[PDB]
Order: sequence, then C-alpha cells, then structure tokens
Amino acid sequence: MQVILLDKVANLGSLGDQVNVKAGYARNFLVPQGKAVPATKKNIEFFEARRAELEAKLAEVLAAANARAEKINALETVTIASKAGDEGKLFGSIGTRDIADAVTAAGVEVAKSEVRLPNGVLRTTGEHEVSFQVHSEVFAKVIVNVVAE
Amino acid sequence: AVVKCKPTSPGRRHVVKVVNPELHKGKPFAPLLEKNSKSGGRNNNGRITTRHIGGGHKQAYRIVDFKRNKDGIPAVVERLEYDPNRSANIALVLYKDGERRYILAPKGLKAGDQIQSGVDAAIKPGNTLPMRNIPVGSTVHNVEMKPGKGGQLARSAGTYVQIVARDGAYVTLRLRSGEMRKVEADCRATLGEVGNAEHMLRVLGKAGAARWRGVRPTVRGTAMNPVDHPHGGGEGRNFGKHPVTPWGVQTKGKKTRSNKRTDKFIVRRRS
Amino acid sequence: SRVCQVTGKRPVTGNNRSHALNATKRRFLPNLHSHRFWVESEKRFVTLRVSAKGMRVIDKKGIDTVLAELRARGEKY
RNA sequence: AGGACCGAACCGACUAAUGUUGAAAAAUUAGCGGAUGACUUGUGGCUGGGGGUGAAAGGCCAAUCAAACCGGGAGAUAGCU
RNA sequence: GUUUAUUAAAAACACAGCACUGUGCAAACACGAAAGUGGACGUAUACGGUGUGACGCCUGCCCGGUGCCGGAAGGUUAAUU
RNA sequence: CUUUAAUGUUUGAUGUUCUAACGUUGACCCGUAAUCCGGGUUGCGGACAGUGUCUGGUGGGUAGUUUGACUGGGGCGGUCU
Ligand SMILES: [Mg+2]
Ligand code: NA
Repeated sequence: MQVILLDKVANLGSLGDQVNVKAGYARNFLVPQGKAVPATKKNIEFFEARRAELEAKLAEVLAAANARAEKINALETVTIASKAGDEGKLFGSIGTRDIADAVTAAGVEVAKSEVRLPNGVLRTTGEHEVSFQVHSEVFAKVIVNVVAE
Repeated sequence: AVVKCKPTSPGRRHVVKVVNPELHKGKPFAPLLEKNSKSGGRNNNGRITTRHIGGGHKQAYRIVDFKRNKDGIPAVVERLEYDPNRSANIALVLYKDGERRYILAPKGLKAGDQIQSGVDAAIKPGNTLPMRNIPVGSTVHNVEMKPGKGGQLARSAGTYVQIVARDGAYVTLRLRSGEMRKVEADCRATLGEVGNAEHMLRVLGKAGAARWRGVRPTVRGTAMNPVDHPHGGGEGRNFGKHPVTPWGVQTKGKKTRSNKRTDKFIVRRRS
Repeated sequence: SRVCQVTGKRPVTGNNRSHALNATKRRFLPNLHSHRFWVESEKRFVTLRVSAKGMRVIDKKGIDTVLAELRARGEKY
C-alpha cells in the first residue's frame, strides 16, 4: 500500500514520501492516527498545496509521539518530577505529566497516559511505568525517576 | 461422622450416611434463595443433550457469594447450612454493617468465627485475599482464574489448591487433579480447605438413593442393538471392537482437549 | 446472514467432485470479517461485516465512497 | 426406621378355563405380583420421522413401526402373474 | 424394581458397589449451516463415556498383532513455488 | 568479465519484545428500574487464537451401491476360452 507520510515515522520516511507500507500497518496504525494517508493521485495533488500548512505549522506544533507507542520509550521525556509515591512502586497514580516540565513546552510536545486503575493491585509486589500503557503487567518496568525520585 | 445403618432390610444393608450434628436443622435464609427448575438434561431445542438426568427432589438455589468483593468489613459466621445444590456445606455469615451472605464452609469454620476479605486480612481459614498477598506454599480454595470473575477452582467438598510458585504477574497453582497452572496474581482466593471432606465416604446403598439426586439409569452400549450403539448387538454377549462413545468416538485413552487459547497457562498436564 | 455489505458476496452452491467424479452439493462461503473502520468524516468507528475483497475495495475507493454506496443502497450500518 | 412384611382401594398381568363371524380388533371368571415408593394419578407443557423417546424388547411415537401418517414426483419400475 | 400395549416377565435390562478413561471451565460431550442452549447458575470428593455388577476370597502371566498414548535421527509425502 | 567483503535494501527462517488489527462466556458507565444486544472506559490475552478458500491424512459417524452363471433343488465342491 502506497502512502504519503504526514509526519515522521521511525523506519519509513520523514515529512512526505510515497512509502510502500503493508496494508495492515497502514489500515490499523498509520491512518487511524495522524501519521499518513493513502496516495490515490488526487490526495497527493491536494498534498502539494497542503504542504505549506503541514510542513510548518503542524510540523512545529507536533512532529513526535505520533501514536505515543515507541517515541515515548525512545525520546525520554517528563523525567523531571516532584511526586515520589509510597515506596517506589507506582500503582494507579497518574502523578504529574504536564506541570513541572520544561522540554515538553516548546513546539513538539510528546505526552503520556494513565495506568491500571485500582481493582486488584496495590503498593507492593510490582510497579508501573509513567508512560503510555496498554499492558500493565507484562509491560516494561523500567524506573522513570518518578516512582521514588 | 459416618454411620453404617444396620441391615434391617436389603437397601439399608449397605447404606452409610454422613451425619453432621452442627448443621442447621431449620429452614434456609429466605432472601438468599431463588427458584431453580430441573431440566431433565434438555436444552432449548427440547432434546436430551446430556443423558441420565431427570427427577430427584425439588431444590431451591442458594445465592452463594463467590466474588467476596465486600472488603474491609469483618463478618461473623451465624450458622452452617446444608446446600442441596453442591457437595460442600455453606455458611450464613453476618457482616458488621448488617448484611447477610452465604459462603462455602472451610474445613475448620464453626459458628461464631470471624472472617474478612481484602488485602489487609489475616492468614487464617475463611479469609479471602489475592494470591499476591497470600504466601507461597499455602493451601487455598474458591480460587479465581481471572480477577473479579468469582472463584471457580477447588469448590467441591474436600478440595483445595496448593500455591507452588510466584513469578511476576502470575502465580503457579497445583490443582486437585494434579495439573500445574498459571493464574494472575490479582486473582482472589480463600484460605483453608473447603470442608465436609467425608462426602466421599457416603455410599448410596440402593438405586432409589441415586434416583433421589436426579440420576436416571445408565444402559450399557453392549445391551443395545446395532442401530442404537456401535457396541450394538451380536448373538449372546459380543463386543469384538474397540470401546467407543454412542457417537463413535474412541473412549479408553483418546484425549479430547483442543483449546489452543488456554494452553499457555498450563505448565504440566495432570499425570 | 453471511453477506459482505461492501460487495454483496453470499454463500454460493456448487459441487464437491471426487476422483470418480461423484458430485455432492456444497457451499462456498465468503471470507467475511467484522471490522471497525475509522471514519474521519464523522470521527467515529463504523462496524461493518466485510469480506477481504471488500476490504481491498475500501482501501482502493475510500471508506467515504463505500459508505455513500451503502447508504444509497440502504444497508443500515 | 425401612425402595421392610400380610392385605383392600389403586397400579399391574404369572396360570387355567371360556371366548376366537367374541359381550370385547386383547376381554370375562377363578386364582396371581406391588401396594410410602425407582409408587400411582389428574391438568397443562416439551422432544417429530434417518428424527424423537427408550431401567434396551428394535420397544413405543393416535388399533399402523428394522424407519409413522397425509399429499406430491407418479400412470416410478415390474425381462413376472 | 424394568421389559417385547396385543403369543416371551425371564437367567434379559436396571441397580447400589468397583475399575478404566476423558474433562482446568468459554470443560469434555451433546442439540444446533449459526447465534445460542444443556452439562451447570455445577468446578476434579465435579461432570461425561465405557465395562463389570451387593457382599467374602480374589482378580495370575503376555504389549508379539489391532487400538490408544508419548517421543523421536532419519525415509517417503499435498496444496503452494 | 573470473572472485569476493557490506549495507539502505526485497522477500526465507528462529527467537524475544510490542500494540493498533482481532478475542474476552473479566470489571465499571450509559441506552435502561434489562444476566440479551450495542456503545464506552479499563484490565487480560494478541498477530496467537479463530473464520474463508485450497490442501495431505483419518473418517461404517452417514450415504449410494456391488457381491456371476452352470448346476438331476440350492449350497459346499467342480467348471467357464
Ligand atoms: Mg452418566
Ligand atoms: Na454387542
């Protein structure tokens, strides 16, 4: 499936390129998010005019964390914080993601999400990561300098 | 206790009854009762889908609380009661807030004893809390296989589960059958062995005793004609074939599990 | 029923032909899958029971054109 | 207390005689088994024919059952009478 | 106790007991193009299948064949290419 | 042109991780004074499972059939050019 990239993707291209992406990836990830759009001739003929707004305004305001899946883990952000927690094992606490941050205030601004709500878990025997999470148990349990720092 | 009835008649010759005096010889608690009607083994097409079911004594269903989701409120066990719908006795228990519920009866539980649910619960029988919070190597019952559903493992008369190992999000359980299974550590489970363990020692003693429980007679496949069963006819007593079901599948060894969705949670099939 | 809402593919009757050319009637079923398509014109997920060929048709045409055809045909989605 | 015992109602059907164009398309008389239980019975409901149901006799499914009845393919076919 | 309503009631069926075997729960299995339903609002002291058939003494030897089960160096082997 | 090192790079493979397809007969909210269904939030699985087409094996579970004639009856034996 040929698609033109509206934003930067990891290993496909950057800011406009007819990339041959697998149909499942395009259908389920790139187009449902604001990453790409298929090139059915007319679409690129509109893209060649849209590039003035896209490559400058949208590019400046948001060019990373297109789906907050891999950019959060790669481009470390929101490391500085003040809330500690209980003993070093985050569980159900959103904490702080916006306030007390400097890098995430200029142009491109990646973001994070919440964690598993309290129904079986508590402040011992495990931990959570301050980042986007779909899995909450098998997900990576790397320290984020927020659980105890 | 087990009592051998004297042989005053053939039918009382062999019966052995499980008599427990601490049970409640009164009516059940009315709010926690619901009608349940017998089915005769018939599904909604009206066809016998399970044979050998039909009749028996009328029974009222007890709403037994398997979720145990009221945390932090202690409860005192008012009474132990006979449940017609299961092999285990149940316990009517009163919470400090005034609500009454039914639970399965652990091995040692008796009237006046206290129980509790949740993370901050003492490790004594009857208490219910996550395997996460239960120490490894312990005996447990009424066990959830995913969080919040309600326990459905080690429920029958004297069964229990042995928590063998803890590894990450999953706890490993030895089930009563000998199978080794992973289960999420967020799953609740109740401490102790569920009681009435002498339930095995009862012998019905007569055909009517099995008829009272809803079990209709089993007719051997060899006793039938070829149009009815694969074991079929023959002049006199004849088998001359491998044992099979009425639908032709080979009993006596052939394995029937085919899931491929829950195999990842099975560590070691039963020996 | 096993009908693709994009293409209208139904089950179709044919023959199982043996090596002795014994013809026993059979059905060819389509490759139906219930899929949630992200429609941008309404910012929504629309569920449709669509074959794989219908999914290729959606990928080519655009979900807007396919839904326009569906609502011109009826086909409450 | 009992799928305990004797025995009416009630449920059945072991023997004999009768009857066999019967009083009756399965009964009568005399005896006979169970008779608080796996009992029996009324009212309503459910299971449908390659199907049901069957403490299993190929038993029963409207006097019909190794595949019900009705209508149709149909004037099947009949090297036979 | 049940059984060939209407020539067979029995040594036949069933049965309490026992053994094997399958089944970890969305269980196995069954009725169902499916949805769903029974199993079961049960959870291996449970449920299905199969065989034997109270109870007492027991239940010897054989895995060569068929079946099932498990494991594998290797051989042959379909669609596709 | 003989040969031979590497990667952006195209599909082959093993493995591990991941989530966004897809599952949930987990929990909570709403349609809604509703164990259905749907939407939503969250967790757990996760490109596995499962379904469509094609394909090898198995398959009396089911179906349609075939299983000769001569013959001092028929069968068994014999025979048949
Ligand atoms: Mg049974
Ligand atoms: Na036989």
